[PDB]
Amino acid sequence: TYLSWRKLQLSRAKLKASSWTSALLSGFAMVAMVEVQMLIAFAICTTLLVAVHMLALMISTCILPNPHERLHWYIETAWAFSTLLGLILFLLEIAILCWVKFYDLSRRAAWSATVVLIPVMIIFMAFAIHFYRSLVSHKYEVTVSGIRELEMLKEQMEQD
Amino acid sequence: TYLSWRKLQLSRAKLKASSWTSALLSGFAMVAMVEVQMLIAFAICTTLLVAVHMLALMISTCILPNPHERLHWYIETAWAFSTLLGLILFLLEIAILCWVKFYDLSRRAAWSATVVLIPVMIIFMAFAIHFYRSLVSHKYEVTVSGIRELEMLKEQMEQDHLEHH
Amino acid sequence: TYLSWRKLQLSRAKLKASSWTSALLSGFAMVAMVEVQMLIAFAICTTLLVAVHMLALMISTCILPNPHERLHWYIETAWAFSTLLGLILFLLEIAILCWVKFYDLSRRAAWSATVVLIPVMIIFMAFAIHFYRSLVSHKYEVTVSGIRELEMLKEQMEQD
Amino acid sequence: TYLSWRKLQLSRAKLKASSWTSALLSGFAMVAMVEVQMLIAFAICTTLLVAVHMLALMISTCILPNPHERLHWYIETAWAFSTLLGLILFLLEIAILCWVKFYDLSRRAAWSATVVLIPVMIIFMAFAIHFYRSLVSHKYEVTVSGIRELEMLKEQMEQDHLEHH
Amino acid sequence: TYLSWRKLQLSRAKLKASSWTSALLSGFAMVAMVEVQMLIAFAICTTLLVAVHMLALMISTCILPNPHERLHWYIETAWAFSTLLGLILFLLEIAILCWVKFYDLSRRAAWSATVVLIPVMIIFMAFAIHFYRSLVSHKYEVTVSGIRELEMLKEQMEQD
Amino acid sequence: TYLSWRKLQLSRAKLKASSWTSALLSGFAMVAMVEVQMLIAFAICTTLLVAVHMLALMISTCILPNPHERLHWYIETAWAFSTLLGLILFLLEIAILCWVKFYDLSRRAAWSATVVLIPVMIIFMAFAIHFYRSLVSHKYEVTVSGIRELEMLKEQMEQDHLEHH
Ligand SMILES: [Ca+2]
Ligand SMILES: [Zn+2]
Ligand SMILES: [Zn+2]
Ligand SMILES: [Zn+2]
Repeated sequence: TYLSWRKLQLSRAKLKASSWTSALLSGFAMVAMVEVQMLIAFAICTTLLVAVHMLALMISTCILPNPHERLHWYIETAWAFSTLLGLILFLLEIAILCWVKFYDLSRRAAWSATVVLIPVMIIFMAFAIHFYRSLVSHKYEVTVSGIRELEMLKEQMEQD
Repeated sequence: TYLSWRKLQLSRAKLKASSWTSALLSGFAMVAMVEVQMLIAFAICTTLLVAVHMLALMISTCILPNPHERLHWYIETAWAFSTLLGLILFLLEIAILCWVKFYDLSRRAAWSATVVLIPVMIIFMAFAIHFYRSLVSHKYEVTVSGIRELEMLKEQMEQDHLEHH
Repeated sequence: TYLSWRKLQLSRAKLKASSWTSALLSGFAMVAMVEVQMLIAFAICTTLLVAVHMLALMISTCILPNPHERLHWYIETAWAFSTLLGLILFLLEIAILCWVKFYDLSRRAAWSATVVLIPVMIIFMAFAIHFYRSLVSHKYEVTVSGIRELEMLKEQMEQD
Repeated sequence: TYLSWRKLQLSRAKLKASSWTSALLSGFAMVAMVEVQMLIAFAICTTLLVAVHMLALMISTCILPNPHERLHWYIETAWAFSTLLGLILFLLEIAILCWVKFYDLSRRAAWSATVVLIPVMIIFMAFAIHFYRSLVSHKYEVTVSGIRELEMLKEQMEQDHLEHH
Repeated sequence: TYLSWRKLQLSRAKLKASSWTSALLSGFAMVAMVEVQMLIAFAICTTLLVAVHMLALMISTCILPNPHERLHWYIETAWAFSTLLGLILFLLEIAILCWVKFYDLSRRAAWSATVVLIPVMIIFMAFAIHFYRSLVSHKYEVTVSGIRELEMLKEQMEQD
Repeated sequence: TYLSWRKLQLSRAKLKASSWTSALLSGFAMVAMVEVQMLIAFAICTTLLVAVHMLALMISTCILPNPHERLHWYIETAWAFSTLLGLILFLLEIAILCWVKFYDLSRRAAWSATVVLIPVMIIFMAFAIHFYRSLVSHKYEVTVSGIRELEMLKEQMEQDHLEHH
């Protein structure tokens, strides 16, 4: 009873927070584009960021009406993946904006900013990979896949 | 009990999230329009986006007071459809904006962006179609359904009144 | 018990969502006016939109402290009516803004936009009428009024 | 039990909605002022609107920790009054803005707008009056009420301390 | 049980509302500064306002993990004090902004606005004093301090 | 029961407030950057502020699905640290902005502002240090902790599968 209650309250706080950030990010970004008015990058990025988020939101329109377990994990992962694509894209977007503001003014600063992004982009890229790998395949293989990837790490910290 | 409780908490998280995003998207889009100040597209899109979203919001003004099951599913669906059209229109809106910001500067970028949207637009359009199809069909079933509930309400006042003497 | 609990939680989600959208719409609209700076229309519209919403909000200041049934339905309908007037006015406002942005630039587009609004404005106008008719009169007459309006529709779908 | 529970959930939805709108209106109005950049009016209004709303917010900082009944009703009323003044000031603020945007361009529109407001302003002013009247009256009752509660708190520590030995 | 439940739900509505307003005020103010671009005042004010609020927010990062009673009242008061400093600073900020907008245009209006602020600033200053006095010292002294300050008032209303 | 309930409601209010402020700060800062349009500082700050906050948000995407205790504390801490860095970066961001708005106009004000920040920055930095120190240490403990939980999950499917015949 406590488990089913906790699971349902988690889907409910996830719903409220998903719609929340998806809409606020999407909006703040659209406004960021009209306020300033590699450029193919800026356009595909803004546009992709808003589309990916609208996807997540719709996944919040449809999880509400809806064995059941396998379908709910596929939808859940599709939501989490669309959302993560949204955070990455929002980051890429701020990179491209430092770029666009600084292009004709200071190249050093712009390049510095887009660069400091790489390690975080790595962590982000990493997780996007786990959710994608989780989407096509079934829980087991990815569960073991995960144990392998973690165990190979257990060997590194000890050596040091 | 757990089922009726979960259903009610789902209409309640759906209410709070619906009003939320409808107002934030609508407001943000209107502001996006005034800030820049093929064009017939931009106007019809902004205006349609805001009208469709206000429709969703009102569906949150009226689900609150509310056999009942068929009528509540129709209304819920009118909400999901208004909401989804709003998402589509918002996406369309950001496309036309890349278009408008980039028109005289770089045609390549705008067209590239407007193109990469197509797979997502496909999924969105698909669902818009299913929801539309659910509405047109029960236009019959529901109207009646609503009559039966309103009648029962007219009858519940008649009984409640017969006891006052 | 479940009924009184559901009614109270509905007044509580309605409170939180009312204040939410009333304030966000009002604000977004005020900002839309200062950012651009038939015109009598634009002014009466912005001004009416913010006033109607502030009304709704105050109805959320006063439902909190408060047979009881008849008074709570009159207040509820006053809130719902002020709120609906707010959504319509927000729509009229975006019409007038396409108008104001496009006036000297492209008349075709502006007129097209204010026009596509009419069927939705019909549905909106319709509901504004039900709430107003509910405000002056008592539940019964409007309940029957509603059955009549719906039954006369039942005859149309069959013929086709 | 249901009554005390409902009362507490009402102070809790009132808290969350108060802070909500106070911050959004205040912020949005400040931004409305800097974006345009009879005038004495515009300044006193923006500044009063933001001060009155910050008052409401603080009343949400202090209701959280809190015979008790009289003091809690006074504070609740100080909140409702600060809140209502904020709504009035926001309305006044949008009027002065139609005024300021339209001044040199079209006098007719601004005056028309500032006029249609009058019935709504009447209702708002009315309530502002009732709440003000509730405050001035119990300035006496409550101060004492607060003393009695603070004393009882001083006494509850004295008893709680008498047992430590 | 009802008491511990109410206390916990109060810390929970305080958390959600604190983060809410702290972030919205901070943001609206930063944006107010870049949109316009005694001045030492404007800078120290904007900067202080955002710092004080970020403090409150972090106090919402740390109250979540955490006799216990004395520590929770010191943290609670630190949060309430940072928050109050934030509201005052937001007000001072709007004063300084009327100032900055009106300086070269109408001195009368600017001075009028910063002036109408004083009585409210008094109430604000008053409360900031109670929370500061509560931070350094223990509950008792401040509790009695409070009874004294209130009782000396009881004598004034009667005379009139 | 009350303890597990309180812990779960704390992760739930922390989730809702985390996503809340992360998105509002990030969006507001990006907009602050485009509106003005030593400089290497401004860019790295805006970009770092938005990246760190998106990190926090994602930590709200992943706490939802989730011995367990050690792994949940590590993740919670990664969240608190990403969140705190975000607050620091936002403060740094408003400093560099006073700097940038005031550079050619009044040097005195900008420097005064950037200076008064130092005590607050001290407290923030301090906590950033404690959280960082909690992370680096358990890099060992947790990875293993996670393995043990994932294994147990691999084992729970194996048992659940052994019964299907
Ligand atoms: Ca601008
Ligand atoms: Zn009779
Ligand atoms: Zn003793
Ligand atoms: Zn087998």
